Amino acid sequence: GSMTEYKLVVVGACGVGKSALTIQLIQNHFVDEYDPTIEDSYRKQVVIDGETSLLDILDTAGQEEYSAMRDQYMRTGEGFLLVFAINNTKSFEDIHHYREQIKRVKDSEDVPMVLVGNKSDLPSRTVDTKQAQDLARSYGIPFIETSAKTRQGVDDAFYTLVREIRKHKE
Ligand SMILES: *CCC(=O)N1CCN2Cc3cc(C#C)c(-c4c(O)cccc4Cl)c(F)c3OC[C@H]2C1
Ligand SMILES: Nc1nc2c(ncn2[C@@H]2O[C@H](COP(=O)(O)OP(=O)(O)O)[C@@H](O)[C@H]2O)c(=O)[nH]1
Ligand SMILES: [Mg+2]
Repeated sequence: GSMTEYKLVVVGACGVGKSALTIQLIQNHFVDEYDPTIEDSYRKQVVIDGETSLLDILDTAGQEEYSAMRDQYMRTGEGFLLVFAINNTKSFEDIHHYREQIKRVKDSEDVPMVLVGNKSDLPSRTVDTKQAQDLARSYGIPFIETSAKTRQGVDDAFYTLVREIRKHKE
C-alpha cells in the first residue's frame, strides 16, 4: 500500500558509532570491528506513527570528502544524523564543521537534522547531556542519546529524523 521513502545520511568523526548505529537498526547486531573505510547504504521498511516508511541510510566512512559519489548522496539526502560519542570531546566540537558543510552542499538553512550522542552506555563520559542540549537548541534540532551496544534510543534517533523531514515538507 501507501509508503514514503526517506534518504538518510549518517555523519560524524571516526570511531563514534556511525556503522554500529546503522547495523543495530537494520539487523539487531552490535558490530565490534566494521572496516572504517567501508561506505555502504542499508534499506529497512518500518511503521513510524502508523505510516509505512522505507529508510535508505548511507553510513559515511574514510573516503575522499569531495568525490562525485559523496556529493550525489549529500545532494539527494533528505535528513542527516549528526553523531558524536559522549566520551569524545573532539567529535562533539566537530559537529559545528559538519552542520555548516551539510548546509553548504544543500545550499539551504533548513536541512532536517538530529543531534545524536552515541555510546551512552559508557561511564567515561566527557560531554554532559546539558552541553549537547545547548548545542542542539543553538541549531534548533532535537538531541537523542543512543547506544549501539544496548539499543537505547537507536530507533528513536532515526524515527525522530523521519518526523523532522515530515515537518520540513509542510
Ligand atoms: C574513521 C573514518 C570515517 O568514518 N570518516 C572519515 C572522516 N569523515 C569526516 C567527514 C567530513 C566531511 C567534510 C568536509 C563530510 C562531509 C562531506 O565530505 C561533504 C559534505 C558534507 C559533509 Cl558533513 C563528511 F560527511 C564526513 O563524514 C564523517 C567522517 C567519516
Ligand atoms: N560501548 C559502545 N561502543 C560502541 C558504540 N557504538 C560503537 N561502538 C564501538 O566503537 C567502535 C567504532 O564504531 P564504528 O561504528 O565503526 O564507528 P564509525 O567509525 O563512526 O563507523 C567499534 O568498536 C564499536 O563497537 C556504543 O554505543 N557503545
Ligand atoms: Mg564506519
